[PDB]
Amino acid sequence: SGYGLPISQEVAKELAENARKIAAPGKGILAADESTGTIKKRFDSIGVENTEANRAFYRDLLFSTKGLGQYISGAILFEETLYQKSPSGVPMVDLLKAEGIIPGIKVDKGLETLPLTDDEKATMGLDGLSERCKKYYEAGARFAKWRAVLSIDPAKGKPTNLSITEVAHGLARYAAICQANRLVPIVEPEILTDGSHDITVCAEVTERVLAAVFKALNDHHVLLEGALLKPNMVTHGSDCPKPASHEEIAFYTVRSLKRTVPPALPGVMFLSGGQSEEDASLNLNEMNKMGPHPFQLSFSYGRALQASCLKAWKGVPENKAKAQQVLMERARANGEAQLGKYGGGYVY
Amino acid sequence: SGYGLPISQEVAKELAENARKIAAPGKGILAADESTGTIKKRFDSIGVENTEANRAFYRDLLFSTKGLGQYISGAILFEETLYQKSPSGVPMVDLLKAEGIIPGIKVDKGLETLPLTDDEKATMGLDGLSERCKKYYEAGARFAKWRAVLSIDPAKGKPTNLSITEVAHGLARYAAICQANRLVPIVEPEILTDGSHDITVCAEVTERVLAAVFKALNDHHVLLEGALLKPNMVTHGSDCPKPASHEEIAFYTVRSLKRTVPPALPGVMFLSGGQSEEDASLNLNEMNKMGPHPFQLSFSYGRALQASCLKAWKGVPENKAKAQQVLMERARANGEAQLGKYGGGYVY
Amino acid sequence: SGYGLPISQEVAKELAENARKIAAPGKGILAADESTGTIKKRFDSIGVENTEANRAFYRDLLFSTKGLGQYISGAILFEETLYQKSPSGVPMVDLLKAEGIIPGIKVDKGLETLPLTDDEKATMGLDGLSERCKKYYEAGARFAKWRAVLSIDPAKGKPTNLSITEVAHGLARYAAICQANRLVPIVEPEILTDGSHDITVCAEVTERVLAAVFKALNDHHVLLEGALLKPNMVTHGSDCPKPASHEEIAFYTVRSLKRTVPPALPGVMFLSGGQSEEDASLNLNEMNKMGPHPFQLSFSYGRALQASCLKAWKGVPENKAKAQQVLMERARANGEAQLGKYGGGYVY
Amino acid sequence: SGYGLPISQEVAKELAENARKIAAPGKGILAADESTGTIKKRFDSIGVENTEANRAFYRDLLFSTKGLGQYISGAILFEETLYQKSPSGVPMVDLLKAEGIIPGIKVDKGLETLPLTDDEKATMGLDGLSERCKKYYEAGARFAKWRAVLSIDPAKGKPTNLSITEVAHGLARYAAICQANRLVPIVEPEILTDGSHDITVCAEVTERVLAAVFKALNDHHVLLEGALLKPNMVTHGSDCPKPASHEEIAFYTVRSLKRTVPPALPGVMFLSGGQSEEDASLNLNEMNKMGPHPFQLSFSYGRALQASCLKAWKGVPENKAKAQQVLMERARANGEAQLGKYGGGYVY
Repeated sequence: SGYGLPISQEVAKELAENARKIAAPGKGILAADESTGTIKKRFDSIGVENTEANRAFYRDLLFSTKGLGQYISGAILFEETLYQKSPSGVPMVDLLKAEGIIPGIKVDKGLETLPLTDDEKATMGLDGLSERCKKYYEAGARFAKWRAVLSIDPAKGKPTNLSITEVAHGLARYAAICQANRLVPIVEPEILTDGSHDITVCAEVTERVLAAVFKALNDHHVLLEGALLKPNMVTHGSDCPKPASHEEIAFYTVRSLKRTVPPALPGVMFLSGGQSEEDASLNLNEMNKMGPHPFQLSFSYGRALQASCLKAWKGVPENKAKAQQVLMERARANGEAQLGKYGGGYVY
Repeated sequence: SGYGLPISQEVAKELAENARKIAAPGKGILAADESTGTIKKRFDSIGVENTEANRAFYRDLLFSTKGLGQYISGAILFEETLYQKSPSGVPMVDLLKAEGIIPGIKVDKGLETLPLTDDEKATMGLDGLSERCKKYYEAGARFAKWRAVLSIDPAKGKPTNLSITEVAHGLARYAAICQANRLVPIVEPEILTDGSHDITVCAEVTERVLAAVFKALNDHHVLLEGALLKPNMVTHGSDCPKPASHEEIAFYTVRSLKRTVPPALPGVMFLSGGQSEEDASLNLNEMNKMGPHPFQLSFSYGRALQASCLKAWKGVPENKAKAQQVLMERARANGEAQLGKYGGGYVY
Repeated sequence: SGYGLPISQEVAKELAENARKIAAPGKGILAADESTGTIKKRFDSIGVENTEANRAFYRDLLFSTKGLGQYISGAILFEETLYQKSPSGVPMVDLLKAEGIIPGIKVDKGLETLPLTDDEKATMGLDGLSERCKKYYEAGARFAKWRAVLSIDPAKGKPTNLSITEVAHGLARYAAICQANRLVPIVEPEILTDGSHDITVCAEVTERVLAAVFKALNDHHVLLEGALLKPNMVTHGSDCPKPASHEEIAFYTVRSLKRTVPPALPGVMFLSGGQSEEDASLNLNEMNKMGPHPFQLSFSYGRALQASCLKAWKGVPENKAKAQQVLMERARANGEAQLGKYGGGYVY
Repeated sequence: SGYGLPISQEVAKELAENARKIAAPGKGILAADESTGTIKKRFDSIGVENTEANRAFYRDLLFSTKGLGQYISGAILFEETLYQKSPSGVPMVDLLKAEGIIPGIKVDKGLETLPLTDDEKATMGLDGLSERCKKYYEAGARFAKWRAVLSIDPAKGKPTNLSITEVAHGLARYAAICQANRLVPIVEPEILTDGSHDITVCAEVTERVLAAVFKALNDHHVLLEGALLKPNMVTHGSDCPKPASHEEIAFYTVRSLKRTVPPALPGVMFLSGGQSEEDASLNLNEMNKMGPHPFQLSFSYGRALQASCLKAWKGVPENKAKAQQVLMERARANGEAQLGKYGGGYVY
């Protein structure tokens, strides 16, 4: 009396099976769900005009990379791309299927300031979400992503209680709606690196946020077995002149997770934030030298997989082979890092 | 450090002044915000076809009633009506302004089941809400309404914790967004009368829900001075063969409010739910014989103001004068009831 | 199913009747519950040795003051005094009864630091409390007092979430246990004036704390009708060179209460903290010029009633008449202030 | 700003080292902390008079069992026993030390009904706890135990929100106080088997309770690395005519833990409740066939280790050797079960 109705065994099985496929050993996620605007920025850094045609060429360049599925279990898409065709006319989802890569879809509607906070953000998107999920499933998506953002600012008391409460509520609602529609939800509570705080401050805040997030997931009847977490690694703030060592980042990151995340969750797929391609790989590798772990520790990387690919492509289609080569180099690096085998390229 | 930024004094003053105008002595709200579909039902009960033209005729019939503003402080509109013209071509908002009635706008997007509950409902509508509020203010609205719904079912543990938490969260977010856009939010947590429960059960549940709602309003930095509450009266369930006496309903309703509602809130504008026109008036009157109170106890009635008006109109335009006469009779009854002067027509 | 069992009507009636007697117009509480140690301090300020005999002489001096019950509704006692005799051999409780003053009893066991906080305090005393309440009732007490303490320090994030949560939990448990044993609980969440913060900061913190306290009282099934609140007034911090004006203190204090305290509570009996005898009276008077209010605004004063009495007594028993004269002068001042009739001696 | 002060590294290290020693592979806890009264019952079942002398004989019989430390990592004592001598005059703690068994101490003060609940229980004992912990550490204890109790009753909505909130608060305060005094806290939220509910109902309730408990531990800055959990196994209610199979009990128990318990916790030491000696062993064994796990799954058994020992002793001192033999048989069975090697004697 008063508890959650039981989830459909058939639905739960599909979700858990797909979450484990996504969190497969030696593999991770390619985050290619840059919005129309976010991608304008990238394309600018190489002097390419943000036409549909160019976005389609580039997503094709990414997803038609031969052998990518050896290292990439899933790809997060923007809505445009989920329903797009490559220049050659092949649906993007069909390129993914041919490599055995699972399509995923970004489903949040972005950020809005919480009234009477100092620019702290709510994530919007619950309205119509259930119906969007149904359509996206029919289109071939099997997982979803919703990004929430928090800031650290000791002087301003950020993240405030209202920020944390809102982030947790939105994530939990989103996750339960996804699971009702047969999509594995990636739960992304990103604590931004902005500021001059120490790694120990990041650790404290991450622990408080994740404790709140997982309590809310429980309150909303979210099946952990069919969900994934996409958190920040625990690091110094980005205004620190010294970056924390890989050993330190690995230690505090793993500690923060083991202190808060129940082990029924199958996978933790880190965001890379502002990290270099090489740091993102080495930090993950260092965590998986500390293994074995109670959940898979892996990656969901955008820039950390794409930065060099883009710089090599330059908008020039004859640079397509070289660009896919460097994507593969980074996919391989991060797949090896998942296993603690990348060769380069206790505090309570 | 970590508290709500202070609200603009200029914005707060406008909100508080408008909330007090709405909760004016001897006056209340006419709820005329029936959706396209909800109004189909009413129109059916008198054999009228739900054309735009008929909706416009009827809303015109309501709002052009001469002298209505003696008893009606505000009118909640559906979006269609806010931007509609009367048959004669006069904007609906201009009919309201001529009587000195403040226009209000329904801003929720209706109900959706919470995953893995027994059909318990979340209220949707936060996405785009801030931008809608801006447009609605420019169109002449000065207050808003968002309806959440809860059910009593002892056998099923309803309302569940998740239901109450969701209702409170949605209301608090909605209220803070309204106030950021210069709209007075009406906070409507409606506990449905469905079921066979006693009035004392309704009292317990209402108290728990309102305690949760007002804690969440505080958490979200909602200005009580510039808000209104629209709760159910406390009554027996609708499957009870005996309705509670007016004295009983008045006693438990006032008790539930005084136990939970801080007195900085200017007004409590009751919904009538399924009550007869006469019960709705007599119940309010009985509460205001128990005065004076720490907040204004008044009405926000739809059917309880319109039922006879509609039955008298019948779709026939020559019945327009008679229909407006009975609307006035009910507006007067409820204005007098607000004052505890309607003449008919302690337990811990 | 799952709600609080109903309180005994007979018990509830007694509690509500006694709370209203305590919060009687033109009257307030004399706080004379200084512990053995706290009183050592006072006695030191006039060169008196803290013998039992002297404590008994002084409490006798206080409670045998002729006509004190005109202005004093109740007296909070320390346990020693509840079971003590005057030098002449008359039980202290019998001196109170002769003036029609209701005996009350301090029941907390003092403060202990919350582990891993910066010296933030839990209030101890729940163990054996129910049994102590029974004994104290048999001894003649009809109300109780439990003091919790919070600090403001923006730089340290005080009061922290853990501090507020603990204060609210302890107060709510204590209050429900009192009411189960026929004692009216005085709920005292004291926010200390320590620091250099502005009155607006005190207002914000007081509102957050009281919102949390009253939510917890509701959660624990506390009957507001049979309880009293003893909060700090809202003021500048004690390290401010300029004290806030009486008008300001009255405005923010009343505002903070109306924003958080449900009006079923019969009385708010302010603590005076470090205020002068005259400020404590003038601040209360100023609040009751702003009346009428939804609850009685009155006093529960220790030093603000006793400071001059003590200075006049000096330990010399021939100074007993003069000492009782000045106690009466202050009792009268504060009784008149309760009515907004003491003659001296909107921001959102 | 506003977070927990960091725990002493030296204190944390001791706690984590001792918790891991207690949760050692192939070992578990002997719960011998029966109060004066609880032990009267046991002694009655074999016609022994509850003298101090007999309690001392029996605790001596238990703790002087040769080779017990092969299977027993720790022993929970009642306060009497911690400061007691064996008949031969050897301190009980010295018998434990000789086998390398760590002494632990029960520190709660038992149960009291929460006002206006249907006999739902708060655990008392926080007052003086910090000072008791200091004394107990000096006496040789290195871990503590605090028992909270919850009931399942769907018809009554048990466990109610107030019950769960209280249990979590008391456990978290107790745990943080222990850790401040260098004692490893065993966190025991026992959900009683009373009633006719299914194992799936027990699973739901256990998950809700543990989610609340671990959120509160986080809120109170409890170091999971230096704590232990002592939960009920997940089973049918005791009024069920069919007991769940060992495979079922193992499945739902492990599931409930992996869904709620962060893996930084070193050990889960089950209580046996009303289970037979053999069921308690077989259920644990079945869980550790499902290994390896993210935390040690082991035992903290009273009756399940002592029932036969007592029946064999009978109060007769010549039966002492036989009694210790059967204690050893059960210690061995449960040590082997910890390893998934006892030989007898997915649903979402």
